[PDB]
This record gives sequence, structure tokens and C-alpha cells, in this order.
Amino acid sequence: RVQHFTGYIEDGRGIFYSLPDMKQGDIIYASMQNTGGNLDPLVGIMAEEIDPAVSLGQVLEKALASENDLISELTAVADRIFLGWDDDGGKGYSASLEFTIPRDGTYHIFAGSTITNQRLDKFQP
Amino acid sequence: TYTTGSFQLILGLNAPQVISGEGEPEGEVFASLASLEIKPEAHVQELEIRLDKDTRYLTQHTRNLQPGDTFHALVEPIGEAPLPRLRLTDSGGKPLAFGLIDQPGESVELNYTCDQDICELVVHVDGTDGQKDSGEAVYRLLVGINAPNLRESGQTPVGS
Repeated sequence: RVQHFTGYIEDGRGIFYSLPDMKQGDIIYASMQNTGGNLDPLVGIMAEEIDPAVSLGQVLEKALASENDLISELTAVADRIFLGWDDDGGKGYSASLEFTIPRDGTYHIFAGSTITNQRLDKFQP
Repeated sequence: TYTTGSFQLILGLNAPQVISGEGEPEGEVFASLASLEIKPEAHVQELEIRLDKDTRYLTQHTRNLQPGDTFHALVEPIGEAPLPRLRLTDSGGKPLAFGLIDQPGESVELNYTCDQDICELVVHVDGTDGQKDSGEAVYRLLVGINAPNLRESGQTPVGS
């Protein structure tokens, strides 16, 4: 059972995908690859659909003002928002995820952009 | 003289087609790398850097690291210069680690471990905490690969 999707991400505004009525014991697989631009894929899975924008924005708020160590603050926030996630598990910066369906019900898949730095003259997430 | 370069080695056991140079892998393995039975060689380097008024940001590129390797670095000021910030990023700028201030707050240390097949790392040292023109602040940088003993090296910089 394989399905394809294509989309566009603008300024860290993610896209939700619905997985209606999965059964306990199923295994979900995900992979997200960049096909244009400077996008850095991120994927997460959760039960109740809530917009991560408000929570992820505080991570950019903290790093922009201090040291804060982004890789620490992002992991802590992600481990709360999502039941499972992956940043760079694939070839390059592409993500890949394996997730065993805990119980019976429906879940949501979140695709979007992570917080990264892409400069060597100065640090700016 | 000697010679340098990369090589491909094909070993066979009771497989007379190997001497032709075209033997495809088959069967169950019989030989392994010998170096894996002990500890890897350490490489240590020490450098002195200075952050001028217009040169408060500095970056250094590191050679490729094999999977399973480890990376360490520490910075200690020459004198009363304030402690700068330290972080580790790849060649694209993706962060990997951040420096930790020790309880005897006179130096900063950094640590990382290798997961991918090849890692190209960049070490960032900056003193742009504000806009003060402190002048001629100078720091000492010590770095090592597979060398967790950078705190008390003892030996002169070994390896490459």
C-alpha cells in the first residue's frame, strides 16, 4: 500500500494529511525529499490535529536572542508535539520514519520545514 | 619513494577465479579488518587565534570523518579575554553541537560523534556578543579526533 503526494511549503507553513481509522499493529512508513528550492524536510505523526506553528515559533524566539542551543531545544519541543518524527534519516537532509500504530483509531501526518542554519559568515536560524 | 592512493582488494578462499581479478562476492565471509580489534589512532592539533575588531567571526574546516569516529575541541583564552561562543556545523551550516561552559568557567568544550558515512564539519568561534571594540583578544584552540584526553594531552600534537 503506497501513495504519492506533492506540495509546496511557504515560510514554514506545514501541511496536514489524515490517516483515517488505522488498526493496532500496523506499521507506517514515511519519506520526504526536496525537489526544488532550499527546503529542509521534517515529518511528524500525531493523534489530535494541532498546528505546531505556535510552539515551534518559540524555538526561533529563543535562539534568535541567545545561545540556547537549537538542537537541544528542537528535540525537546518535538518530543512533546509529536509521537514520532525524523529530521535527516535519509539521503542528505531528507527524512524517513517508521512508526508502529499504538492503538486503534485515526492519526495525522505533519509535513513541513525544520529550523536550520545555512550560512558560514554568521549564525541565523 | 613510496606511493599514495586508494585501492580495491579482492580476497578469495578456494576460489580460483579470483586471480583473474573479476571475482564477485559469494559465500560466507572469512576475513575482517584487523584494526577493529584495538583502539584507533588519535590526531591532535593546537592553534592560536586572535579576534580583531573587524574579524570577530572565524570558521575552520575539518577533514572527512569515518563512521564511528569522535570529535573533541576546547578553547582557552591567553589572558583576561572574555570566553567566546563555540558551535559545530556541517559544510552547509546545519548545526550539530554547542559548546558547554565548565564549572571552572575559564574554558569551553565541545563534543560530537559520527553517524553518517562521511562528515564534513566546520568549527565556529565568534566574539560578537555585542559591539565593544575590546582590541586584541587572543585565544588558544585545541582540537582532536579520537582523542578524548585533550584536557591533559601531555604529548606534542601527534598524527596529522
